[PDB]
Amino acid sequence: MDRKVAREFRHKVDFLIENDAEKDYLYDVLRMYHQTMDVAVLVGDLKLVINEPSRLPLFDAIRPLIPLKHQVEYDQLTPRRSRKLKEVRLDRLHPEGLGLSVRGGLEFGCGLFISHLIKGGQADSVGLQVGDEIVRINGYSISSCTHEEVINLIRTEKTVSIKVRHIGLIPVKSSPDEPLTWQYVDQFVSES
Amino acid sequence: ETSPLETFLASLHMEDFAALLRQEKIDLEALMLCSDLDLRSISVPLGPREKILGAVRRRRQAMERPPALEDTEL
Repeated sequence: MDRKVAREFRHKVDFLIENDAEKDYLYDVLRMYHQTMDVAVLVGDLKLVINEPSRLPLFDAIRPLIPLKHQVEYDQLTPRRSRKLKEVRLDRLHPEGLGLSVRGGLEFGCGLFISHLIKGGQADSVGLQVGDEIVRINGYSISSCTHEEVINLIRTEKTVSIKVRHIGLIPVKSSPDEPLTWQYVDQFVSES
Repeated sequence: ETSPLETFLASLHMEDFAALLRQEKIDLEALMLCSDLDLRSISVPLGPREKILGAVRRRRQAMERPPALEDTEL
């Protein structure tokens, strides 16, 4: 079985990672994990290559490689994702607002992400999360929208419906000349 | 599921102009290149014409000179 598992895993690695040095690092940290069985260190080391949304399926690809006794902890330490979309209905005329912050848009080359949550607020109460990507506002696709257009679209009606996909990463660009990078929720929240 | 033009016009409270624009074979890519005269010629009134044109300009400036990523509090 281990030549079949290796074959299927290798196909997933080649598809999601272009660079050979990044592949070599990936296989090396997995080799180290097999020796030490330190799952926390593994997930921490994996983050160096799993550094953008398109690379997150690697966590799914790696999970079968993880022995049964560590799969619960592995799931806890990795972002919880699902291809099923979550829909919520929010009231803009609420005295305390929506209770969330939002960053991103087409001009940044990234989607729209919830970056802050007010604990006990309206967004929080409906189960929205820091790291959620907004994929739909009032029924509309926002893949071709700038930041301002999305904000204006949210403010069109007295109420707003948001469809959400949990990613667990936040886009970062501290100046107009900086490249777009990604931070895991825990880092972004701690540094804010 | 919705077109770039449909969402663009929806953010401007101008959904009702989507029928006219699609009829004149104008998608968002084409609209970005529309002058005041172009929209005048297809019977777009002054108020709506200036709203569209302003939004095109803001879109172009954001795409060409994107700032730092910042959070909008809602």
